[PDB]
Formats: sequence, C-alpha cells, structure tokens
Amino acid sequence: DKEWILQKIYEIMRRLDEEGHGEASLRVSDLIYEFMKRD
Amino acid sequence: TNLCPFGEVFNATRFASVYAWNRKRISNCVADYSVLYNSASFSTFKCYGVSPTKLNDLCFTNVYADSFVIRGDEVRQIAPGQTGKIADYNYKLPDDFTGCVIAWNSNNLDSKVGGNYNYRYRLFRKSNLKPFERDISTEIYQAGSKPCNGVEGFNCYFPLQSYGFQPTNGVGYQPYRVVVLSFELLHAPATVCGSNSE
Ligand SMILES: *[C@@H]1O[C@H](CO)[C@@H](O[C@@H]2O[C@H](CO)[C@@H](O)[C@H](O)[C@H]2NC(C)=O)[C@H](O)[C@H]1NC(C)=O
Repeated sequence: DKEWILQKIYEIMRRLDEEGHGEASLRVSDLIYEFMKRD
Repeated sequence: TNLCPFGEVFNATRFASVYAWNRKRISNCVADYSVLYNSASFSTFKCYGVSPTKLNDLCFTNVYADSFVIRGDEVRQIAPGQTGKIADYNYKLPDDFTGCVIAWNSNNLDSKVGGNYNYRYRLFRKSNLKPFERDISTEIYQAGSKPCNGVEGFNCYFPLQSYGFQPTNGVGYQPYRVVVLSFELLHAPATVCGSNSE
C-alpha cells in the first residue's frame, strides 16, 4: 500500500507551505494528484 | 437596449476560488464581443465555436459567465477533453463545449508577500466532476484503508488546499483570473444579441 509514503508527502506539502515555500508546496500537490490516480 | 454588464464579471475586485467557482447569468442585453476581446491584455482568449467577430452576429437565450482563479499552468485544463487536478476535481468543461475561455495574469491582485491564502482548490475527490458540476463540500477525505469519521489524521485529509500565491512565484505558478463564457441556445426567444445581429 501507499499509506506511509502518501502521508509523508502530504506532510511535506503542508510543511513547505507553513515555511512559505509556496511554489514548492504546489509541486508536491501535483505529485499527490498524479500518485493517487495510480492503481 | 441594455449593454451586457461584462464589467461586473471581468472587473470584479475579488474572484471566486475554483472549487467554488462563480456563475453569472447574463440576459436581456446587447453584447459587443469584439469590444470585450479588445478590452484588456489577455493571455488566453480561445473560442471553441466561432470567433468574437462572428459572435457579434449571433443571438442567444442566455450567456453564462463562470469565473475563478487558478495557476497559470492550469489554464490549459480549462478546455474540452482535458484531465488534471483542476479538470477532474474543480471545474470540468464538456467534450462538446463551444464557448470561450478567457484568462489573464493576476499576480498584481491575487498574490501576497508571505502567501495569499484566499484562493483554494480541491486536491482529493472519490470521482471526477461531471461537466459544469460544482462541489463545495468539505468532508475529510479517506485516502487509506480506515474511515476518517470526520477527523483529520493519518490518510484522512481536508480536501481543499490553499494556492498560497506569492508574487515571487514563477509565472506558471502565479494566479490567473479565468472567465468561461457559455452560449445557451434554447428553443426560445433570444435575450442576448450580438452588436451586429440582424
Ligand atoms: C474593465 O475596466 C476597464 C477600466 O475602466 C474598462 O476599460 C475602459 O473602457 C472604456 C469603455 O470601453 C474606455 O473608454 C476606457 O478607456 C477603458 N479604460 C482602460 C484603462 O482601458 C473595461 O472596459 C472594463 N472591462 C469590461 C469587460 O467592461
């Protein structure tokens, strides 16, 4: 399953935002989207 | 007699978030689409039926103007047949769309030093939106094996994310205001006519 790695990527996205890495957070968001489309 | 109030849409001070996109019904007025086309510097102005000039000879029952803010690199998803985070979970055009999609860079209004958090998008959804469907729900999203019970936690996510627009972003990650014009033709007397109709 992808549960642990999905959580870690989610957590980096949220941390990158809080630290003002607003554009890096959006790059991680895109990955979350593509990752979750896969079986 | 009345000129269509496109200004209320295109020149609004604040735009909607894409997940909760705004729709304005335009009716009972005269529309000059060539003047609209020339009214500002647009980064996108793509019509899928006929051109602005040709629109000016046409009458419609109503015109719908949908508006919202997305990233510059997401404007390509506001088009028939596209998939992606925005097309799938936020705003979906039908395969047979024949209206216009208009967009312009709004970094000067919709970005903030330290991040603008006013604009959000949906990152998680169990299924893709149907064309012109609008989902404003905020249920915690179950990404894993266990139910969330309305509580954020492990693999249990709030479904919306902030864009966090900052003016220093690269242009693909800068905010863009988008207006989608839909041209409705019912079996009905027209109420929105182009400037050179008849
Ligand atoms: C949005 O606002 C701008 C600014 O007022 C409008 O542009 C003006 O339009 C009038 C009439 O066409 C002109 O006389 C002015 O010279 C224009 N000003 C500028 C700075 O271009 C614009 O028309 C509005 N957009 C819409 C769709 O109504």
